[PDB]
Amino acid sequence: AELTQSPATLSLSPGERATLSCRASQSVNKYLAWYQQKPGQAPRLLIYDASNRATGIPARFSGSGSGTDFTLTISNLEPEDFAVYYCQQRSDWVTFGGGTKVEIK
Amino acid sequence: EVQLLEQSGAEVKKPGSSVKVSCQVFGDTFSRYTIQWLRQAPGQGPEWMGNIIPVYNTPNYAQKFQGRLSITADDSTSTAYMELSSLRSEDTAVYFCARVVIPNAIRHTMGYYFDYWGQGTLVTVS
Repeated sequence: AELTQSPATLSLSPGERATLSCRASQSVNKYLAWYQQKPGQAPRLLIYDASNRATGIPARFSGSGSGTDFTLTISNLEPEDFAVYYCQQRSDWVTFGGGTKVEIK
Repeated sequence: EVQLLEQSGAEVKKPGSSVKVSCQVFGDTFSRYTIQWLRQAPGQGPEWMGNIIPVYNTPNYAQKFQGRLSITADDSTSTAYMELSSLRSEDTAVYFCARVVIPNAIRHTMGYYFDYWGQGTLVTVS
């Protein structure tokens, strides 16, 4: 099962809303996680099972979608939110997308 | 179950050689079945490499590394080990040990999410 992340780069300003898309090659139902990776650091789980926030994750991070169309929303962007975000599916073993670099301008 | 995964330092290696990455797990309870290995090539997303399967208590590796990957764990020192052999320049990546999230239901060919990760270990192949 393959994951396509769009856009490759998403440049926004603080306070703006980030809409990240993850598309699955086959249906993965709700078995999708989203991670944040700040540079030189390891991924941090943000969302699991498409929409559930992980422990200590701000409300501004919201997950949505099912089957093949999934979305990570970072409403009210904060400068610290600049990272590459990855989606990972667990339905057909383990695969991650290519990342979306979120730049803060 | 709040843990801390600490990895070994960055290695620079010559092609055709082998690298051994370690991963010290601190806190809670060590489980060799929960700590798994992944890698992240530059500009790429993470990629699962292997784990030690429960019941069988046997290491299991992704097709790509099968034949040249060796995963072990020492329950006494709560340390997970990884060893990648016949190093190719394409093996240039940051190697991660990560702990799994236990699913409410584990089914046919389903996998895991990863909550805690080690800092990563850059392995640079010449």
